[PDB]
Amino acid sequence: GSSGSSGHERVGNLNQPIEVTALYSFEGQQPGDLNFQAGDRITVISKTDSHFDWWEGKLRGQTGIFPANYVTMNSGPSSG
Repeated sequence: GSSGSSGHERVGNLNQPIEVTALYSFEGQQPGDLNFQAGDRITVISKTDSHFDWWEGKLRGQTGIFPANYVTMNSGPSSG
């Protein structure tokens, strides 16, 4: 419960996370990674402006890092 030194004071405004669909299955070799399967939607909480990099999302009430190349950005009608 009790905390020491923590906060969210950093550049970048995130009013809401992003939703991505795992294009392929993945198995986090480390405990800090994330475990998902082709189709499982991952809640992107902290990602970068690069597709060739690992992002941080949330799945099945979990959190970990994973390659963005294993997911895709799915959004509704941009014009409609």
